[PDB]
Amino acid sequence: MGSGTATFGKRNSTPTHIRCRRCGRVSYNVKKGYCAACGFGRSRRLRKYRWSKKWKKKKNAH
Amino acid sequence: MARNKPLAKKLRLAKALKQNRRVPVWVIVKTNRRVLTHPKRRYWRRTKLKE
Amino acid sequence: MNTLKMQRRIAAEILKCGENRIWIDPERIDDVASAITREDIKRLIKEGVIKKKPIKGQSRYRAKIRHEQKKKGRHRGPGSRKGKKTARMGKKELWIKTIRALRKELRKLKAQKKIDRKTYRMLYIRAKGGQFKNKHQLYLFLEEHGLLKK
Amino acid sequence: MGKSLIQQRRGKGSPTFKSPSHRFRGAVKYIPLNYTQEKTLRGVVEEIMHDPGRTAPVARVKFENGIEKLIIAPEGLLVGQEIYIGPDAPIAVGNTLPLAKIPEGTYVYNIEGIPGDGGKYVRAGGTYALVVSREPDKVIVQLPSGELKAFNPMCRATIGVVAGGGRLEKPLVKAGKAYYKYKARNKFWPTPRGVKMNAVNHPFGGKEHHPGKPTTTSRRAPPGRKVGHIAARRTGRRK
Amino acid sequence: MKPMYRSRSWRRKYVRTPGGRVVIHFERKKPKIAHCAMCGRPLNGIPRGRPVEMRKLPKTKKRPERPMPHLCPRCMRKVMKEQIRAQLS
RNA sequence: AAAUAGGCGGCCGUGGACGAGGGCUCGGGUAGAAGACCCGG
RNA sequence: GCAUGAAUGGCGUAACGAGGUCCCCGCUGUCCCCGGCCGGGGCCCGGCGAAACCUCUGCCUGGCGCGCAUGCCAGGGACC
RNA sequence: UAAGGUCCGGUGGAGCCGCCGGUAUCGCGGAUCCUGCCGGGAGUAGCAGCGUAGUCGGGUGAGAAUCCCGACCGCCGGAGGGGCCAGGGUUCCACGGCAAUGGUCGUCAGCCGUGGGUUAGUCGGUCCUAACCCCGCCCGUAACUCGGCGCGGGGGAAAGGGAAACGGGUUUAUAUUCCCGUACCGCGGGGGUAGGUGCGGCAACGCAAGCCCGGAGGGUGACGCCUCGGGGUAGGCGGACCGGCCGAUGAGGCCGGCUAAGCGUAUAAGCCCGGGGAGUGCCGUAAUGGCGAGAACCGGGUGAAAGCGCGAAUGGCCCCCCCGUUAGGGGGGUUCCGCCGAUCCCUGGGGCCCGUGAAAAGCCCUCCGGGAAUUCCGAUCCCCCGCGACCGUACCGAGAACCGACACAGGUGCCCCUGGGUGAGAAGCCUAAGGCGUGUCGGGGGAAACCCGGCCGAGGGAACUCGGCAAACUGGCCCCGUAACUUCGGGAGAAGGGGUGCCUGCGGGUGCGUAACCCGCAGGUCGCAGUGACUAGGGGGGCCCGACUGUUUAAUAAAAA
RNA sequence: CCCGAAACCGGUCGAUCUAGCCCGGGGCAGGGUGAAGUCCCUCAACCGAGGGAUGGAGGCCCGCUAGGGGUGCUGAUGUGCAGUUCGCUCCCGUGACCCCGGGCUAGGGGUGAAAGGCCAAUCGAGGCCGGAGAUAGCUGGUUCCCGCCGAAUCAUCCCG
RNA sequence: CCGAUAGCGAACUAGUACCGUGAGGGAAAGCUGAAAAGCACCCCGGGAGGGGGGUGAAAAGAGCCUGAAACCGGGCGGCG
RNA sequence: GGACGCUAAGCCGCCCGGUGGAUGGCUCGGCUCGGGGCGCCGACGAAGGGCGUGGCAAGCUGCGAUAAGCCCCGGCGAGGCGCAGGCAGCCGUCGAACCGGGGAUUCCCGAAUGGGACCUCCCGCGGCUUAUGCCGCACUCCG
Repeated sequence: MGSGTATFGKRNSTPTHIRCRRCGRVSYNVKKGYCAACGFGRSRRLRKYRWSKKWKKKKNAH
Repeated sequence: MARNKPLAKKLRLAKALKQNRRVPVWVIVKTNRRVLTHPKRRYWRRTKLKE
Repeated sequence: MNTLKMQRRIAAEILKCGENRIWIDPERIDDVASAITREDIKRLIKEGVIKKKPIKGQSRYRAKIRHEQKKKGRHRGPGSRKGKKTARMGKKELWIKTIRALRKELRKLKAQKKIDRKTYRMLYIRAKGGQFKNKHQLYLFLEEHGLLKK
Repeated sequence: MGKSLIQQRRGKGSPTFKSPSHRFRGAVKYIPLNYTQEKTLRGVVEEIMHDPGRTAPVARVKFENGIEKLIIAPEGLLVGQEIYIGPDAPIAVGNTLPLAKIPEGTYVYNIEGIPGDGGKYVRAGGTYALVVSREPDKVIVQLPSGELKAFNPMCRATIGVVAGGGRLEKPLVKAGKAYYKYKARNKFWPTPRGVKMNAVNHPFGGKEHHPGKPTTTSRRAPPGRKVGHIAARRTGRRK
Repeated sequence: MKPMYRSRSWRRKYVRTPGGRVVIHFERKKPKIAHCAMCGRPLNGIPRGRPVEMRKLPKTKKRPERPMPHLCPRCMRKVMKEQIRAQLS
């Protein structure tokens, strides 16, 4: 679409995800059951990647 | 309501409440020159705030 | 801090009145400033320092005069009104009145025994079709038929 | 080039092209838990109901095993009818028996495809099959199409016609009322014409009027090229 | 409140207080019928009111004397008429 | 302000002495966007 | 018919239209031909305070020149 | 020549060179270069435009046009106001401040600082199931945090369903909760009694409401649309009375006069029951219509709100007269009579249909009744003892607390749809209740030119212009009258004509006894003008296209698509 | 030597923007017109004819009700009040209507009453990171002095 | 080998502040003096600011070692 | 007529004060290399994360409601109480601070595992005891 979108919707209001407790990010999806910052509610592993994208952020965060 | 604050979230909010205080006097004497007040002071109109 | 807009707001809930109506003697603003309690405010109400003007309506005199005309069928007209058909009372609303009495009339005439069993059928079937307007009109139509005396 | 088309979306399970299955309450089986044979089973017409999902009349039948299941309603049905199943059922309207016991020349519906599955053919409202010919080898039945199919006489079927008709296809009148039918079913509607949909969306058309390729398409062509007249043997009706 | 929508269990009437302030108040269920479901007549005699309230309100307005209260008296006049017909023959 | 910067008449001088013209002031405009202009005091 | 034509629908059509085109009547400062009034500004004052962009200059006329110049060249005007 | 070096004087107050041989993240004028700092523009524009608010005394203070108090005047007025859903998170409240923040201003404040405020068996969340989702097991895939089937289990509604609570008081800030009154849910005990393992009435049916583990079954929970009529009362307004206030004239107005949730006793048209038996077949509604599976006509029974009492002479309003500088208080009286009109709330018919209209928790009955088995049993009937594992409650909810970086005129749901006049309106305008003057800069100037909204213009009547674009005009309402064409519906409010104020006397209609209303008529009569303001369509035909209603390039294109 | 653009491919993240579908709910003052059905009255032996009532339909009309859309002025604004605003005007306002909350559909895929429109200020194929310092015959730029010699802008081939 | 507009993004409460639905993206901020002796007491100032006086050096008096240029004010010398 | 008789505003250079943060010296940090070590741990409930905790605590650091800590041993041993050089106050020289090994407690969340869940909460067994205290248990192998 077309620039000028920010007066139309009172959005963000009520989320579409919530505060995790495996990482505390605001991505534990209440309409599924999946964490998209580290995996939880569908998973017993943390995400395992050699990108690094996550692994690096996490180490610095830790 | 506002909906809604579970038991742990009142604790978090409470941590957040503490930070919005200026640094007390006794610290600055103890350091012996000086510690500036330093941004963790909270507003309520201007504060939108990821979790 | 030297509000005093709050002091008024409290006196006003106790008096169960609006804030804008509470009157403070300008000479005794100093006495209301020192009072920081409801119990202090309640004393000041008794002393007259802090007072109530009660809530006020508006006058209906001029409405009473138009209404007096309007009840007599005067001060009206088709140049006096912007309402449409329903203001007049539309075709149902009138008819719902007329039939509901008309049936009571026929019933009255049966217990008076001014109509035999033979008349009744005709009167009922006639009543349904909107012949009458009403009290006068039933009286004329029956009299005419001359079955008021059978 | 182009993307998946309108039929290709349907198969995916897409929700615009998926039937509702919770305002639906249909299906008919004659209880194949006790096979085609065995008289053990009778029921009572409990009700004549509307089935919301087939938008058709249906009959509720209450079995003596104590099980409630639908059987597709006959014409002339009236509550308190007895339906019987087994070969020991009398030949009567709304009674169900195997083909062999059924004489030729009589209107029939709800015939089994493969013996013991409660019908796989003729389950439509107001539509009925006619028993033309009968042989103990194979029993030939005349379908709603007009095509004579051979069936094994161990298959169950019921005597009568199916109720209603003129009520499963009657004039749509206007767009509002037409719309109400497509919620009762699942068909993609309103749908525009391909001819002025782009050559990205649809193989035919451009922006202007003009086709792009001819309508009748090869049968051995891949998916995503079944547009126009699909598997046609001839086209049109005038020179 | 949580709903203010007008509803079938949140329909509301204005009520006076003692002081004559008048506050709006919430209602829940208002009388519903109880049906025979074996004839077009409801079962005569049986209270209307909310169905769970009926535990702790007469279970005896709910049993006029007769073995099954869930068959209407006219509907039971039929039902005897069969069992005895069956029995005579 | 025509640098050929003109003419005539009158008035004037002569942080730390004295002080002619002139404005600001006031009351109004024939005047007037600010200012100016003009007149009375 | 430069270069129409039957469902890559033709012809026509009541009713309908913030659709395109044209004509009339009424009406009217749109115009001949302009003026006055009303409110917010303008202008002035106190306080509050940016931006675009920024080699430099009081120019004009011709000629020249990458052929469309303040500055070269020859004229002309010039108190700030 | 130079790249570059050296010396002196001031500053500075601890490190620093030369020479030779090595080494490279080694020398800047430009990159619409990157970064920091700073000037011009300027003290200009902006702090005016939208429905446009302050002004005079007085208080405080270092300082007052915009802080507060008093008076006066506005704006908003079914909605720039009140309560809430989302969100925010302390913005709430209190006290002290003005460097910072508020489009100016500041002693003020949501800014700065520091304390303090949200207290729940009976409200809701939790719970139920819905659309629908996820997990384990099987299996697949080389494999997976991937994938769905077939089984098994869980989850899933802060606007659906649900066993169940109101009123008063108090606080600076809190309350359906704390406190006070009254009421009450569910389970577990006890003490009685219906229970003679239920008593009565010809009957419909009445209940101090059926002993009984188990499993089964059967009803109710439980659902789309739109008319018309029946009923309920919060509640809208006049008269009279009692106080209070306002008051040229002493008149008329305004204002307070109140009864909750919980219960008891009474509801009543549907719906059952008897009598009777439907005579040209009768009777009715607003209507469609009912009837031998029961008419006309007579009685009963039975299931909405309502009334009254309990609740409660309290309690709660409204004033008046005494104490009292004052703390802290005392005493009274009024607390009423009507009639009449609706939002809403519940109850009957009726039309509608190829959408024909979720489930469960929960209840109630019934079949069987284990056992105890009449020394029986039980407690839905009472009264009595004990309890409610858990989370929330502050404030705003918006032309400054949401969200748009922002105090950005934006733009987002519900309820207030019972305020008066007005009128067909949940309409306009005016005026209230209620809210605000932070729709956050002011003061001045014959105030010129010119611009943005906006008013009036003679004579002419589109000459202007692509084009009457833009504006003008009709106008509200009631009657009369209406053409071409036509799918007979429509075209149609075609076109075009006429009336409309106010006062005084009557009639019809509804009612009830002249109270409360609605709709017409006649006479008198003023102005330039009676929809006088506000509100408020110019009309007609021909041609082309697409039948229509709908939809499209959110944000140049709303169309012949 | 340094910088500078449009991209391609792999794996991730997004339907709080917006499209459509499902599920449970909400909202629409007031009026006109008056269908079908049905009755009555008059007139006619009947056939019917006329009037009146009753009844309320329509993807109907009117409307500052609430709400939705957004046509013209090519106005005001256009370093804005505003990264889409203001006023007036216009269309719709019981409907193929609007609207809330839950859930569902994801990248050569969806969704689309069909504009190549839309899918979180990005769509003729989304964003993120990795490959990666991609490649250029193409633009810009590349820093201290001095001394000596001092040009060619012609010729052949080449998807040049 | 580099040295605080460099070397890790980060020498100093740093992957912190902060932004974004999320994935993910991401800064700046080093130095008193030997010892704090970090300014008693006094005049003025509404004044907590600043100024006068007393402060070993204060031109070390509070992100205070050193203290460049652009730039601003006044003045001097020349021009006008 | 020429003369400095008064030439304002302003232009240019320099000077003085301010602004500014460049510059030099300074560096408890990076960066690279060489050598050695570390070389696994966890349902016997890990790592990671959250929220509290100090006299005053805003962050960091350390700990777990035994909360900038507790105990034991050996070693060094005469002042300490983290970053932080304030006051109050606290403890040791009759053995602290500190270092090494070992132990106690080690909240909630998290593989997290009984279930659900915005980092919280509720429960069904069995041991246990005054007892709810308190201890063990209910995902998947092998006996």
